[PDB]
Amino acid sequence: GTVNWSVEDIVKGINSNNLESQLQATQAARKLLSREKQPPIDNIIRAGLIPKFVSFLGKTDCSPIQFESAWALTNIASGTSEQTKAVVDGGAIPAFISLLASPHAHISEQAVWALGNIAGDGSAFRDLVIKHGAIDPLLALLAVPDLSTLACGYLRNLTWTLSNLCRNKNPAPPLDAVEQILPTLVRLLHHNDPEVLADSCWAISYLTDGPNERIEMVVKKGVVPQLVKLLGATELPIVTPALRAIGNIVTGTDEQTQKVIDAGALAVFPSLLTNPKTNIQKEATWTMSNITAGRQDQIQQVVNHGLVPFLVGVLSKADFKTQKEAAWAITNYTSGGTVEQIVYLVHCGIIEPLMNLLSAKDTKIIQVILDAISNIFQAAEKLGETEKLSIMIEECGGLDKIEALQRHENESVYKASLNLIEKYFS
Amino acid sequence: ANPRKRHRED
Amino acid sequence: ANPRKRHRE
Repeated sequence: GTVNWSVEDIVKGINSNNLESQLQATQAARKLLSREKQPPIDNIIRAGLIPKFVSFLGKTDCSPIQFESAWALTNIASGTSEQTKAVVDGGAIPAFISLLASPHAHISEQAVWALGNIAGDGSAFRDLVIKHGAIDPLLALLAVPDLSTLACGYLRNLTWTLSNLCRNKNPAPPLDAVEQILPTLVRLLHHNDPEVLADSCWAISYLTDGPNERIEMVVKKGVVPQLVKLLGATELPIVTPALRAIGNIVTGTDEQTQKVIDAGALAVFPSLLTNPKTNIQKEATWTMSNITAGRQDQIQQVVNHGLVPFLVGVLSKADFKTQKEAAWAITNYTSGGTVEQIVYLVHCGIIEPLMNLLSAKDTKIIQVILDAISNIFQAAEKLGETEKLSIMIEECGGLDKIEALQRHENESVYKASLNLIEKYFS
Repeated sequence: ANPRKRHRED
Repeated sequence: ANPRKRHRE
């Protein structure tokens, strides 16, 4: 029927003045574009078919050709930037926004999908979709008393497209667009579908990846407890964006960070800092490093929750990039912590895994670790216990590492190494 | 996991 | 507000 048409035949049918001939040719184009291996997107673009597809979007009296061209344009728009641009250049954005109000659910869903692809290209096309007025019709489709009455696949497509309207950072989405979208996002964050939840958290993670004012717009909508709950989900596609969102929020103020602590997030971190997926461990340790960069009462909550032994853990054994986040977590801890808090670090065994990491060739992690050691020695000076710590560093081979680092190509590796030796290893 | 664009095979 | 905070690397 419409399987395995040549492009030349598709053009012949679309160029006839017979709507039914154009419908069959358009469906055949859709089927070509739907195959997984190397769909002839450029061949379809080169044949001048995009203006015709866009024109078919407006044929209200023939909804099948609206659907077939919507699907075809969706798949062209799903390619490279140049391929998405060709769809935009053909006038597709307002035609797709007009289809959002279609009485045919499968047609409006396809328009939702298509706009998601166009917005997904980047901030310029994202903001152009916003300027054409897409947000109001999109949100109207979710203005129902109970989300559960909407078709699952429909709801997932709306959520995903909304997440693209929140994505990308230079520039971030318009402030008023984010405010318009947020209450619907909050509602989707409480839905029970795992895919809606994953994409909802992805959207929140994009919105919190910016300055503190962007974080605050999200935080004051009250989503932090729900994010913490999703942090404990069994589905890793939910935990990853939830954790990215939580970690983003703790890059903000101590007040915004405190709301993460208040919501009970630290109790999840024994699992996160031992999580088998290496990227979860990295994100969780980075998150921890920004919490230990906070106030002393926030460092105390890390201590209370038993998380210092888990930092000793990842410092002792983890992927290197996670180990460097753990080094940062320690140095931040030692910069803001009390004497008692810093002494507790030593009691948990931080010193030897810290010393072993001075074997690394990463120059910045060596600077990080030497800053931590200096801060710990400063805590030892206020107690008259500098030498008990020097023998501890010497007994685990740490002194041999600090002494060797005086011959390092960076000129503050040495200049911190020799000062440590000059002052504490006389 | 979070692709910017999605192709429709259906 | 807090200069000790680090963005993602």
